[PDB]
Amino acid sequence: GLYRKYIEYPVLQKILIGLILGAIVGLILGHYGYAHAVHTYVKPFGDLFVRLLCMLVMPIVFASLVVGAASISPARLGRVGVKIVVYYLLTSAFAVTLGIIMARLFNPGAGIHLAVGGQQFQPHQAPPLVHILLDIVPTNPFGALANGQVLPTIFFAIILGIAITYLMNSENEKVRKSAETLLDAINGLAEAMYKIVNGVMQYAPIGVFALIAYVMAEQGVHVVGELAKVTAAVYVGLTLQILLVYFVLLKIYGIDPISFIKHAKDAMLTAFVTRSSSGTLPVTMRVAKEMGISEGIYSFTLPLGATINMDGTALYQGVATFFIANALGSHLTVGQQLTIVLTAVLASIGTAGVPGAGAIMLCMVLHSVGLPLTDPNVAAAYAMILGIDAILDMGRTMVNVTGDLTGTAIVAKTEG
Amino acid sequence: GLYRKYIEYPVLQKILIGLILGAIVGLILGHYGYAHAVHTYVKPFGDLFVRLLCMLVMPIVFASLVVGAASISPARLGRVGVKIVVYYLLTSAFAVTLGIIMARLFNPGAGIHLAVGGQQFQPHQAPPLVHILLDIVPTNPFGALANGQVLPTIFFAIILGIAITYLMNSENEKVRKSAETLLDAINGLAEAMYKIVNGVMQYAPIGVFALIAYVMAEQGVHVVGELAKVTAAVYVGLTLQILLVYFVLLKIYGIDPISFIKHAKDAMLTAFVTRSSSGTLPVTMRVAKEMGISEGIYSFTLPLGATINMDGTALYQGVATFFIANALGSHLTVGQQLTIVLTAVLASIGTAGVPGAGAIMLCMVLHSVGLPLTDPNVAAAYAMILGIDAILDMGRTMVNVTGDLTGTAIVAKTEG
Amino acid sequence: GLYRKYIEYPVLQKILIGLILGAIVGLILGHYGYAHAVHTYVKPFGDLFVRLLCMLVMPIVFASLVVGAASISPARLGRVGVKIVVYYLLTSAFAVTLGIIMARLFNPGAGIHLAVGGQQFQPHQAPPLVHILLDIVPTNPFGALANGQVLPTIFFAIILGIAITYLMNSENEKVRKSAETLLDAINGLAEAMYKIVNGVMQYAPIGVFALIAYVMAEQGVHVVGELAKVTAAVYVGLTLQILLVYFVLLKIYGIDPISFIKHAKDAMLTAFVTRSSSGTLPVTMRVAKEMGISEGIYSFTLPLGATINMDGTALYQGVATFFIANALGSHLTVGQQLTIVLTAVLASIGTAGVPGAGAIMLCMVLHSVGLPLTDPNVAAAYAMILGIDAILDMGRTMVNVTGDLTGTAIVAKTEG
Ligand SMILES: N[C@H](C(=O)O)[C@H](OCc1ccccc1)C(=O)O
Ligand SMILES: N[C@H](C(=O)O)[C@H](OCc1ccccc1)C(=O)O
Ligand SMILES: N[C@H](C(=O)O)[C@H](OCc1ccccc1)C(=O)O
Repeated sequence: GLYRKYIEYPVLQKILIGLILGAIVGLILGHYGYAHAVHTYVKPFGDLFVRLLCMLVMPIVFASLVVGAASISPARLGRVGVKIVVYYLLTSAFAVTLGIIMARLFNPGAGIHLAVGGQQFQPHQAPPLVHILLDIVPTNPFGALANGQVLPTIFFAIILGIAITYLMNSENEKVRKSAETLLDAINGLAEAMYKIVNGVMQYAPIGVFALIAYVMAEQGVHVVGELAKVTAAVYVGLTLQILLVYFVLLKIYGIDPISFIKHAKDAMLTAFVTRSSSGTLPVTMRVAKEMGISEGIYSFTLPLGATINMDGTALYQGVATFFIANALGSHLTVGQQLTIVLTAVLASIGTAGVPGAGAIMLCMVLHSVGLPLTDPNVAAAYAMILGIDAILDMGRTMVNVTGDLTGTAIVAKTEG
Repeated sequence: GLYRKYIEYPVLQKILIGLILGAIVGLILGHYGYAHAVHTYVKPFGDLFVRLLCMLVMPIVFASLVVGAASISPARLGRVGVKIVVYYLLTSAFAVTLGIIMARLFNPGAGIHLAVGGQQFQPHQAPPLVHILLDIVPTNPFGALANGQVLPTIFFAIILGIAITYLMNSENEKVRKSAETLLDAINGLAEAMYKIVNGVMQYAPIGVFALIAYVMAEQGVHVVGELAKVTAAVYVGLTLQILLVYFVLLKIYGIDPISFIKHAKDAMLTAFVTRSSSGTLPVTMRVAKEMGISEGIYSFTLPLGATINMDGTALYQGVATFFIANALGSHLTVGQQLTIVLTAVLASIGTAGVPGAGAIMLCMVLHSVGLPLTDPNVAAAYAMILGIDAILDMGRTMVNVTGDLTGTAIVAKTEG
Repeated sequence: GLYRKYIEYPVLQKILIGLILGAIVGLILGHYGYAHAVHTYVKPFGDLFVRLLCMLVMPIVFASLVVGAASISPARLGRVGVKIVVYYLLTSAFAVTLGIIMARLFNPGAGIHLAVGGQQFQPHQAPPLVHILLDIVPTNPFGALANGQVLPTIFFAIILGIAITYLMNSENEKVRKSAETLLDAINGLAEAMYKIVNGVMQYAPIGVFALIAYVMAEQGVHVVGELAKVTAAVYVGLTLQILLVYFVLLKIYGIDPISFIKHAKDAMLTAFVTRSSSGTLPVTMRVAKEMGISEGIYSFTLPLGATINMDGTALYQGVATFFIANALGSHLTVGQQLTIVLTAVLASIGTAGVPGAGAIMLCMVLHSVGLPLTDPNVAAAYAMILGIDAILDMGRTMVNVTGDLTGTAIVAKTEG
């Protein structure tokens, strides 16, 4: 039973084994001058992995933001809801700004030049500011859904979800059942896409093996230092995010951070091992139960925080969208970084935590900046940043779960 | 509480105030030579209003015509249903023909030449008649839904709704629950789009202010006379529609029109004040109760007439699609006017009455004629016709409610 | 009552009458040199028929394969399910291979050259093998759904259906109701498309009359011999399919074929007369009851076999996609025939049997080979193969029902 041996084996150790064997086989076949053979016989598996993730980008955008804007809408929110939603959004924006800062303080992907076709990627000239601020609103929702265009789909999905929740509180019965049926169908589409991404991340060791094999064979030993710089920038940014943001917010609101980080050890460690937010929700509820938090103020925010409070994933956005920019020669302008901040805050507003979906949110961010996955240079830089996704997901899920308990404790010790 | 002051204030007086202040500020800044400044600092708000309405065009088309063809279908209709549906369609066609006649008898938008880019809008050459009569049927329903193409979406939506009602009367159970689930999801999409257009028409005073400010600053005082000609043509056409059509039909069918128009005073006046058809449905039912109409012959037609019997909105189509044509230098050919008649009859077959959706049906009509909102001349002429939408909606809702009671009385006094 | 006379008249005799009168009127108007008049005054009706079928292609693909992959998925299958699903797929593949063989052994559509615009259809050059094997997976599911692209829609629909069934077996309640709501909405879309194709095949006599009239007037008497060669190739292939495949499989598994083909006479004959698979399901259940088949092993496979076991329809695919290739001068390469095998196996995985849907599966096959219905030569060859669809559907439904009882008997006499 080779198939039942392969699936029952755990995912994280499998991707780590595929990554290590991919680096070894890629460097060995790159020393022997076998780069074109390993290219034409190995690289299509990683291309299939990249194409499966790019397939799963857009329905996750539409359905997840409809459901999440249906879970965040001002039609059904109290004081605790607004009080923690403004905290979650204002923390995600400062986390992606810290990701920009930590990508500027290091140099992820410098030195290497990824002109794979013989020409560098030249960025198309930016429109005026009012043209992009008007082109956020789509002319056609099916049109903006039918070819790329992450930001108009984001706007239309948020507006449609807020309208669905305003529809579910009317005196009529037929429109209430109709809005409930539409919201349940879109929620089923979102959860079906999450089951497909669970299957794709089950396939993911072979794709990581192929991508890292081709990358180590073509670029050489010179790329593992820049990947180590990427890992160092991400983990230093996450540690400084935890320290600065959560510790200063807890000391302003009067909660001692050492006892908090002692009590949150289980909720951090099971998110480090099992790289999921929805899978660590009973452990997070147990940690919030053993802290002194009231029942109706932790039994509402933690299922909301497992959906709308990706704090480390936005820092990974801010580091990775600058690594992919610096690994192509170009650089992002001021006015293209606020697009990263907007499309890293509004993307993590409905996505439930499944392992390996930051690789989908990365294409969501890149498709709105001007670095699309159709050009051959971004498809190589995204491969280089996708090959080390498993050693970053364990980092960017722990702070994603830590921010939930931080916001729950801050909202708890300002009302009672 | 500036926001709760702004929303709780009524909509119609707000749009009238924004229109008057927009005309005043536009003429004053046009006398001082400040046209480029008011352009680049004011016109994007009206562009955002136009882009929100153009966003809301196409899902209203698909979902509203699926629901309305599900409410008009020959699978579930008696004698009264066919007897009033053929009346409603044959009255809407003659109303849009009277709109064409009243646009020809006046001259809406003559004299002005809207070459904003330095070139006039040249119409693309028409295909043969059998090419457009075959291109009514789409090759791809998702394809015709994904880029414009109002008439193929209209055809596919009507066919899908008739198929849904033929599906809901079968002996099986699974396909009955499946058709009910699909129809309820599409109905929820339609009502969600109507809640979005209620929000957009709540935003609408700032957009009307910006559009009329830019229009009075660029074109000058010479455009308010043509807008007055448009209002005069619309209201003369609506008054002659009421008089000729309803009075001669009531005198042929033997009902005295003076006592009818005395009894229908509440249903006319509350539709003039509150510019809605669904909002005046209990008042219309009360007026039909105080007329001598049988219970099962007024308790069926008035919720149907509030959906499929827009008689004044089609006259506004027939006047406005000729105003936008005459304000660009071109003229509509015979064979392009039957497209206006078809896309003004089939558009008002599922749309429930919400205030300010004639501006969406106008883009529905214009996108099928050859005057799309992407070219810069039609986006200015549509702005000029959109800035005075509030002083036309009160006119074109009163006859829209009057035709309901007229058809109810005609169908009542031919059976009992 | 001309309309109620026309609809209540049976469909098959109506299409046969339209075919015979179309051939007669086409040959008579072709002898008098009246080809351009019968073209410009008759051919648009057949073009409307072709456009209605091309409209109904793509939603049947998406919805039918979502439902059929939801009915074939490995999440809910026993030993009997896998045992008969691998039989059905391995029989459909050998049936379409026998269709390729029977199209090679005859010469369907040779001699005639269909350069209607003055130029022959030149095939676009094929990409490498790994490019098409990677382009099976879409980059955008709404994108691949929005312009043609049958194979990416097929892949995404099968993956989404398997994910829906894996979603309907979880411990949560909200995601179970959500997956059930999404699957029921897609099933309602599929059954609505089947009701539309029932209406289009009700219209079909006028379209068959127009297509055969234009074909006999333009090409002449020389095309009825090649159409007779097509009918002979299809029926010889179906008879050899029955004989070889079913008789050798029944003699290997130890069931006497003469008593089987004596008992299956009702289920063959009512499928020959009423050309449907879902309409002959009680007769097929009655035949399996009068054979010696256990209750839980014939009450599961025959509603599955009426959906996923089109054996003669795949042979009609294999003959017709080579007739349309040979009637244009070009020829299909090895590597374009495995596309026919794949898109003739995976297409008949969710489609319930309705009369005249092989004309839709033919466009499904042709749109993935490189013979699209937009070029004017394939739109004439598809007309020539569509005009004789009624005298082929009776053949390709009988073996479609016979394979159900064959697989049921084979699966029955290997377990008990
Ligand atoms: N690890 C994070 C989590 O599960 O919470 C992260 O969350 C998924 C996610 C977060 C934001 C946007 C899309 C998808 C991931 O797994 O990539
Ligand atoms: N005033 C009319 C009404 O509400 O009945 C009119 O009706 C909305 C309508 C009518 C026809 C097509 C689309 C939308 C409008 O408000 O613009
Ligand atoms: N005659 C066959 C049947 O009904 O079983 C055949 O089945 C329909 C079908 C079969 C395969 C793919 C699509 C549609 C047809 O009618 O064309």
